[PDB]
Parts: sequence; structure tokens; C-alpha cells
Amino acid sequence: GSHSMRYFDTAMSRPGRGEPRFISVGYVDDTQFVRFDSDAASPREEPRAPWIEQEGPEYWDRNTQIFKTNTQTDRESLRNLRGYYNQSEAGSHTLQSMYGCDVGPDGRLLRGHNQYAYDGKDYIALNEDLRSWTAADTAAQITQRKWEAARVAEQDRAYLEGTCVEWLRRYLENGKDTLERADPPKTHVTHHPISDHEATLRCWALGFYPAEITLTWQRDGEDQTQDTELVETRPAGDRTFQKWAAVVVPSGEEQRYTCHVQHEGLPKPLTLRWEP
Amino acid sequence: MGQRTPKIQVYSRHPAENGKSNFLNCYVSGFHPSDIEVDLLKNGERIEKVEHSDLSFSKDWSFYLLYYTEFTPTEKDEYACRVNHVTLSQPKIVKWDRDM
Amino acid sequence: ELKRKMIYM
Repeated sequence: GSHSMRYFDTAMSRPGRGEPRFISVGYVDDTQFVRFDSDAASPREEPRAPWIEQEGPEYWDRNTQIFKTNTQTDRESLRNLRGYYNQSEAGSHTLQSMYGCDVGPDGRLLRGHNQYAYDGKDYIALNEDLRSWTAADTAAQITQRKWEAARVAEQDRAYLEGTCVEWLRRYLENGKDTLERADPPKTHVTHHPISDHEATLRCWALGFYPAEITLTWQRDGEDQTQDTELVETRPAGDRTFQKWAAVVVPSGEEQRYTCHVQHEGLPKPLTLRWEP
Repeated sequence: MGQRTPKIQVYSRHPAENGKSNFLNCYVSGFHPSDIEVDLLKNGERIEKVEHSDLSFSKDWSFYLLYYTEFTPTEKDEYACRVNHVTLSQPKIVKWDRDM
Repeated sequence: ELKRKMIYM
């Protein structure tokens, strides 16, 4: 019943190949709903959810102009960070950020986020108080100084407590048929002999949304964390996700093993066994 | 600079059924920096007009992309995904295994 | 809805 909105921004310099690419992707939970890309050949293409298209040209024009401003700001920020780290003009560098809000079932703010990474390392983040910063190093301390001087946290707080929460509500209402629907996993257990004395049991979860899921193997009711191979949850391409967990078991001992599945779309948690 | 090598999974959108149209996926994740080359192969050769998702990343800042193509699996046709990244001295190939 | 980024880092 809880939900999040998050934008994932990436600015990446490419010396000799133009100005840095900037892309901003917006998500409600695990659903991408907008994408803005500085390299877009036609803004008429920058994909958006059907429930965003219904917002009309005013929404799109406003957001396009914010994106253009953000492109400039993060391009100049890349330039400044290159200086703070005494880096040459020759290499490519990456500035990432994530920002947005988490709300509960009642649509009330649980917490806000606004953080950044440079070349894959945490750089600066707005604290949970939405008033103060945590800077990772002496470079980020300069950004902190500039942002404190310009009262940026106050603007970020206003967005996170106001705009973000208000629009997440609007989006959840307009997109309810998908955004507020949890699709349970379809599950099964497969069995693959490895040798005459061992076999793999693989517990499958397919077709679920959102991506959050718990998939565990037990032996005689004891968690098999160390002995379980657990692949990363992966997108199917139709909004849903997939995952599997596998354990290697001695031949004939299969019935000592149970797969346990928890997911928001399930009426109740599943317990599965290999069914020869 | 800290670099992270891609994880690779190759799989189908729907459960595989010979003769039935499906989608072949190659999910690359956990990598940094973002530049990456991904090919879907059929019996060793590159499939044209493969689509991909929009660059995003996980909470740990590592990037992910989904590359996908419509396909109709058969008994004989062998599929794979070939990935290159700055962290890889040689392209890495992962075969499509219906059981994984 | 996008958040405005106005102040250079």
C-alpha cells in the first residue's frame, strides 16, 4: 500500500564527443513513467506513461523546461567536480543522483531522498531531516558550502514534502489500475540431476510486480542461506519480474527441502516442494 | 577510478515453448561506468534491431540495461548474449539455458 | 514532476 516516486539522473562527460549526456528517468515504484534524454532526436519520442500523456502539454512543457535547466546545472557541476578532484579534461566522468519521496497507504510522507554519486562513489546526500547535508570528502564539502549559502536544502525540502507527495498522489490515482495492482508470482520447482548422487532443486517465481520478493529454501525447516544460489531479480519486459533460488541436494533427500515465497500479490505465503 | 564488472542473465519473457513466439532477454546489471556493448546471438551471429531499456541504475549506483528481441525458440536454434565492458579484457558470452 | 536543480555544485 506504500509507494515511492524516484528520479534517477545520470550526467556523463565524453570529451571530444560533445557536451555531457544527461538523462533523467522517473519511476513510481518499479514502473518507469517518464524519460528525458539530452541526446533525444525528437522530444516527441521521449517515452512517457499513458497516464502522463493525459496531463497535457502544459505539464510536458513545464517538465521539459525543468529538464533543460537541470541539464545545464549538472553539466556545470561535472565541470566543477572535475576541478575539485584535480582531474584532467581528457577522461569521462559520471555524476548520478536519485531524489524523491516515499509515502504510506494514506499518501503521507514517510521520508524524502536527494543524493549524489561521482564516478560511482557517494558524494553528497540530503539527510533525512531535509535540512542538513552529509558530504563524503573535502570536494563534497565545497558543494555543501555552496548549497548551504544558497539555502538549497530548503528548496529541496519544499519539493520533497510538497510537490513530490502531491504529484505521486496524482499519478497513483491516474495510473491506479497498474500502479496499485500487485501481481503475484507464478511458481514451480524443477529438479536437475547433477551426478548420480546430487541434484539441483530450483524454485521459480515468474510474472510478479512489484519486484520486491522473498524466495528461500529450507531444509528440515532451517534456512539454507549459505547453500542457496539466488539470482538477481530480473525484468521480463512486460512490467513483471522473475527470480529463482536453487539448492544442491543429495539424491533421495528432496522432500526435506521446502521453498518459501513471500510477495505482496499473494493472498498468503507459499510453501512449495518438488513434486515428482 | 573504481569500476564494476557487469552481471549477465539470459532468459525468455515467457516460459519457453518451441514454435511459440516469445522475447529473448539479456539483462546486464551491476556495472560502472555506464558504457557497455551488448549483443544477442543466434547460432553465433548478431541479431539486428535489438531493443534496449533506458539507462537507469540501482540504489548502489550501478547501472542496468535490458536488451531484448522477439524470437520463436526451436529445438536446434542456440542463443546467447555477448557483453563487452571496460572491465572485460575479452567479450563475455553467456548461453541461453532454458533451465536458468 | 521534476525537481529543479538550480545551484551548481
